[PDB]
Amino acid sequence: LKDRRKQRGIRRTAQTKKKRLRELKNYLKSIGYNESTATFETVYSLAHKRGYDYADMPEESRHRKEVVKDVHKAMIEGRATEEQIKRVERIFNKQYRPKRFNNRILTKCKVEDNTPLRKNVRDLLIENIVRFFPIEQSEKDNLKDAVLDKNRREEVKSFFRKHKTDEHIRKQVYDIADNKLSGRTVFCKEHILERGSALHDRNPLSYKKGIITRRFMVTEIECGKEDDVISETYREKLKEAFKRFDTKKGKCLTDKEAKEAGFCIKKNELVMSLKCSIKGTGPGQMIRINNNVFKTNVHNVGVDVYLDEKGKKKAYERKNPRLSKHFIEPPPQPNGRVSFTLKRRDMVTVEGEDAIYRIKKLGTSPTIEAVVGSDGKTRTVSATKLTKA
RNA sequence: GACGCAUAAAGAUGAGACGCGUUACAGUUAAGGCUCUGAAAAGAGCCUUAAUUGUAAAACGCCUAUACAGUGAAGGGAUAUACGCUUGGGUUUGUCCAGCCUGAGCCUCUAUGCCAGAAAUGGCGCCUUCAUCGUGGGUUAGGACA
DNA sequence: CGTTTGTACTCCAGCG
DNA sequence: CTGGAGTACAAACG
DNA sequence: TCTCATCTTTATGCGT
Repeated sequence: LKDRRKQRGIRRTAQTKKKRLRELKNYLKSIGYNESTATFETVYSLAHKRGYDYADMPEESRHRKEVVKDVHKAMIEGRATEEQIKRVERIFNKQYRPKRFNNRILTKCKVEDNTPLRKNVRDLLIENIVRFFPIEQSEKDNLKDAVLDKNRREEVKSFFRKHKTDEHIRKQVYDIADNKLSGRTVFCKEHILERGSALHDRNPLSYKKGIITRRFMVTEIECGKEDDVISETYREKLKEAFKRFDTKKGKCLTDKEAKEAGFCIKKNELVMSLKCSIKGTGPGQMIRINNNVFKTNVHNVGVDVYLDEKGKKKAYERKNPRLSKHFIEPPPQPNGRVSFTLKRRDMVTVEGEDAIYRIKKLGTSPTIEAVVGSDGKTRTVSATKLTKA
């Protein structure tokens, strides 16, 4: 669930960024900085990289103080007033989704009929310790009051030197009194002492004039796969770079090897990225959502076998209903009427054979395994010759 | 031994951000190629590759306008609010979940931030209503039986 | 003899 | 890892 | 990468 959490975080971060840009745009247009002005362009471009602020910046990505200093420069040269600068800076520092962590995960008492955080019941946790000391109850209460009061620590040290308590007990007392007690207690206050689901791939591909391609950095192009590089000059340069540093097969050059091979360096000090042809894909796996073209591995949901007016079987792949509007290529246009439908992992048999197979990968001629007696080998049979068991 | 407490390490789950990468469109720069013009140097157009700048997209969908957000005013602010309790709802489907979001009523449990102040306290964040201005918001890349 | 299914083989997938 | 993709060669239906 | 919160398991003590 870690990767789904990361995708969810990327999605929500982008949504928050759309929220921040809209509010800034509305406010700047409300002042008089319409989108043609230089102040709108500068302040709006700075909002795409508003910086971090989780750590403090020393005295006089980027930190948010650097970004806000640039925003201050942009608005002062744009003749803005201090209230408008303050409101724009308020938009830069605004929190759009509420960060809620104080009371989220709750623990229930183990007794047969919510438990507090440990940091809120330090008195009870100290009372759990000092209740077993041999001294009287008035001294127990005085010790409990002295431990929790941060000024009376010397009295506690005097008590422990007097009564010769164990070092681990003194340790426990000071960690209950002082430390940041993360978590909740086992008991309440009355009882302390008593495969996959992704429709498409994450990186969009470029699909122009029938050619599927994408950009990869020079340090991401494996040695045996150099021929996918579209640029002739950089393909031969990368071939000579692989020949120079004795990369046999598999993984690529490192950062230092790529820089020493003479490749250009980008402004963020990464290596240049090359346009490469994408293998292992086809035009039938291409979907377009907004501007982006993606590969989908869930493009087929089943196989439909049709009987025409001549009584002859023909197989057509049933495409995914969730993606049918987004396929670039036209859908199947079957003649006649449907006879039967073959889903993935259905058990089938082959015309003229007695063995029982099951569909591993599907299509017009789906790929079938033997259920019993398969050595891991498979074979493809036309779906017109199959029938469901 | 069991249980509780404290410490430490590792892992998991949820939340919120900062960046890199990818893609689409537009601009700029460099290198190369093709074509036209010219007495020639070279001028111009198109294409490719790389770098660079800006803007936009990153589930499909479903639900929500009886919603969501901004601004201003007024009132409340521990005798309070909700991340809590009780009971519903959206995602949600063929059925059931998780996770997240959320309505109404409520304060038994749980939680309650930032700043100035030794402190009482105050001011913001927060809650409600009204006015005004807009069109926005939640959840979806995870499971189980079908 | 000319299409048309059918093996053999190789390649594909976001991350600090 | 699944659930495909393309390509080369080939053996089989019409 | 960073921040915030909780949970589980494994030790090592202490207490009943």
